[PDB]
Amino acid sequence: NAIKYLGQDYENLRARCLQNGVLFQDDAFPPVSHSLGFKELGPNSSKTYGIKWKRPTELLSNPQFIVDGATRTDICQGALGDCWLLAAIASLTLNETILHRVVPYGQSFQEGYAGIFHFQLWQFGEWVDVVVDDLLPTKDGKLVFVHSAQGNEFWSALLEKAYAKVNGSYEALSGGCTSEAFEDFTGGVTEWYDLQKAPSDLYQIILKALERGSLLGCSINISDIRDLEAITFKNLVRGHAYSVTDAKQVTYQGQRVNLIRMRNPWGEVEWKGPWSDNSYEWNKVDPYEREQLRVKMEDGEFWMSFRDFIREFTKLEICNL
Ligand SMILES: [Ca+2]
Ligand SMILES: [Ca+2]
Repeated sequence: NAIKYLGQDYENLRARCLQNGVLFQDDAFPPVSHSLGFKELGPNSSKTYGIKWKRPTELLSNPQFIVDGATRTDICQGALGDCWLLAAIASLTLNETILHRVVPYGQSFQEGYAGIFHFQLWQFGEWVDVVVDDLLPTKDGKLVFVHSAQGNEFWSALLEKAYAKVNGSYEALSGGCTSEAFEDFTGGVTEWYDLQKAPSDLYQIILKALERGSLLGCSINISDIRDLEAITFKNLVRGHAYSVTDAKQVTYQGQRVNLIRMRNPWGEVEWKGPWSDNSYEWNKVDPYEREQLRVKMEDGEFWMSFRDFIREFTKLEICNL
């Protein structure tokens, strides 16, 4: 159904490992120092001290590939600057067709387990099947890189590992563009919008894009490297990729106001201005709209008015199907 990346056939390798009663060891990505990195995640980096590569079966008694669906809450960034990738994975979960292309069925830690997992990505104008063993970087029994809000869920950790494999190391994923990951999941071309010169119908473009299941992301541009990952006063993170997850209207002070929802791939650190989780604006909207849209939780997800969105964020990335 897809091209076998590096000649590695999932079905055949899984069958050979299951029948012989052995766990898969990926010869294309060894569980070593080079696979972590060379500088930021190099052997001399403090972030790598004490890292041990362990399979999820060694971490807890009941490891699961997917728990309560493969959703955006399953994407919580670790000790790596791969927000671009993670923002893309979070956006990917909002479209069932794209999610089920990238993450194949029948993968688990119970029946059919052989220490091997696979994902499908778009590479060189075609879908490719990438395999990985389940040895993941851990420190004191906890995942160092991406993890789920659900402690025993490992799909997102394994997808990020597949990306690290394709790119050579986990560090090769530090610093990038959301656009590339969007393209790796759809085979489309991402369009950039300058929010300082935003077209008059941008909200309508966003609404139609989200309804079709397109992948959307946003960020605040930086001029220098020292202001990278810097926090704004209203708690937004600069030079950091966010996933745009919804766009809905609410009745506020007798008028229908345009709102937009985004998610920080850290799974925490949210906007604290108007329309934020604990903001007073929600008290003035009717009970139903309040209960359907607002979720008071430190989950990385929040709402902003479209007026504030275009004043704060500087770039919007939309990848259509
Ligand atoms: Ca989940
Ligand atoms: Ca929230």
